[PDB]
Amino acid sequence: IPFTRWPEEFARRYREKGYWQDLPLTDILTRHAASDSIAVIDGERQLSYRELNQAADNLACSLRRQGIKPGETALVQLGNVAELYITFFALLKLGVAPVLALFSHQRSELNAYASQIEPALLIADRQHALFSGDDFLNTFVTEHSSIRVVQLLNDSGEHNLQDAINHPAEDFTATPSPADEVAYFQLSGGTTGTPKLIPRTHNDYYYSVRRSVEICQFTQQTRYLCAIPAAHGYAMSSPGSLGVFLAGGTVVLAADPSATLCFPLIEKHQVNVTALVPPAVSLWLQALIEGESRAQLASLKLLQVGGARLSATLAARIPAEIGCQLQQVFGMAEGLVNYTRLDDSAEKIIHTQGYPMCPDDEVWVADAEGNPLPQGEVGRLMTRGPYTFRGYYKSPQHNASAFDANGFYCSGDLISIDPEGYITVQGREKDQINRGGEKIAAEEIENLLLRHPAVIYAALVSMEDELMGEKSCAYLVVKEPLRAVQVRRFLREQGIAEFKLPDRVECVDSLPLVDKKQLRQ
Ligand SMILES: N#Cc1cccc(C(=O)NS(=O)(=O)OC[C@H]2O[C@@H](n3cnc4c(N)ncnc43)[C@H](O)[C@@H]2O)c1
Repeated sequence: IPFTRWPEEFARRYREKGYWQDLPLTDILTRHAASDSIAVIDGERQLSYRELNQAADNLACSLRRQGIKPGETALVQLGNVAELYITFFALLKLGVAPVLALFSHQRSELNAYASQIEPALLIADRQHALFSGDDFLNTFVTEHSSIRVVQLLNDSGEHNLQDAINHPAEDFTATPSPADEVAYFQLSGGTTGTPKLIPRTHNDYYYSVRRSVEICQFTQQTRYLCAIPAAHGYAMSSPGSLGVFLAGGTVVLAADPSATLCFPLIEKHQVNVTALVPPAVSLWLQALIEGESRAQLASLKLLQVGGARLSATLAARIPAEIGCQLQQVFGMAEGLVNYTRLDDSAEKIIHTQGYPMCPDDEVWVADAEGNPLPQGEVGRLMTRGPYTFRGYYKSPQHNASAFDANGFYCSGDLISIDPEGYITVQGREKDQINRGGEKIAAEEIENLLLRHPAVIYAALVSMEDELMGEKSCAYLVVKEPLRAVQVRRFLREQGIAEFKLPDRVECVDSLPLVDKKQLRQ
């Protein structure tokens, strides 16, 4: 599986400092293989570590019997269900590298992922609108003929994922890829018209999980609510569910971040940490204002907020109105995660996005032509380190743009750094809408819009929104009358996730040639 390696002097240093341990990610689970403490709670279901590891082995073995092999790829689409984790570990034990699509993703996104990775295996959920029947499956499996095996959650037919999980593995031995090779693919936010995949090696991903565990002080006492989409990296690894498993704690799954679902799960299971994006935080606080008892949240000790910038106003209200500590998390799937620390001053927790997890994360701020700027100045985030990738999968053209000559990645973010060394996020250069933490590549949607018979020119831009931070607005130059609902129905036909439909559509008599900077004025 081809990916961009670190230069040999970097690998060598990162091993010498102990960052790269050359253990597979399977070891996060197998170190607890003999434990009957609870690893996952999913509704009424409670899975121990012993059971979780046995389930992954059963699934792996079963897939192996069906002919799936090490070095192959898989496409997986599961939401906040225990079978996400079983599946992730089963594929790791086989040496098969998955993309974990979010439940919300639709035809265009799944098609794009499958086209790039040519998966031998598809795992999905009949609860998803695409997979309740067999029509789409038929089309999908025809247009991506690399697929040999299909397993489905909530199926009772011959493709029942549960039959595999429940089938005791006879004589199974795990064959994870080497630790310095690819374990799985993460998804980028998106800055371009086609999705970009981020190869993650065992060494590099395990380090980001293990170091996050130290910073967040997770142990067997950790009871972690995973309520945002579980397969996103913030939920998975910062420290996320994998950090919880590493530390032997418990992950409580919720279908979404609503107060209605989560206030009860927090009280019931005595959750002590969770992870939110800013709007979820406002909604929780407003739920408390509307009368939910604050006592349902007593057990909560740490709340992480990330994905988009938390305002200081909103941040301050957390210890006050909820009574736990805040941790700001400013991370990206490409690598680099900055944390405020548990012993930081209130000033740093409230006003900054923290600093890098690793002492050898190298972060500098560039001006427009690639030159360093002194501290305090606002500029482009440039970075490299032991868990930051060196290239998107099979994307030479785009890789040429995304990295400088020395291997620094440019995250498309504008930042400034404190005298004390802390990062504040000040704006953005990449052509991307951050809608309450979820990422929308404007060019992707603009390309889809131009496919409309009536649309001559298309621009997608973010607009301030109090709750969501940013909402999306499509500016169109049209041949003919065109209402928002027509655009939205059309896009939905193309098959994209709901969160990517424009919140707002305006037909305009003209647009500048599209010069978005000028449009903002
Ligand atoms: N592995 C991982 C991980 C951990 C926490 C958050 C994220 C994340 O949001 N990743 S992303 O791949 O969906 O996109 C990252 C982009 O989110 C933005 N971001 C993210 N956290 C902030 C922030 N705290 N303030 C302001 N902008 C932010 C920033 O633009 C960054 O480049 C990923």
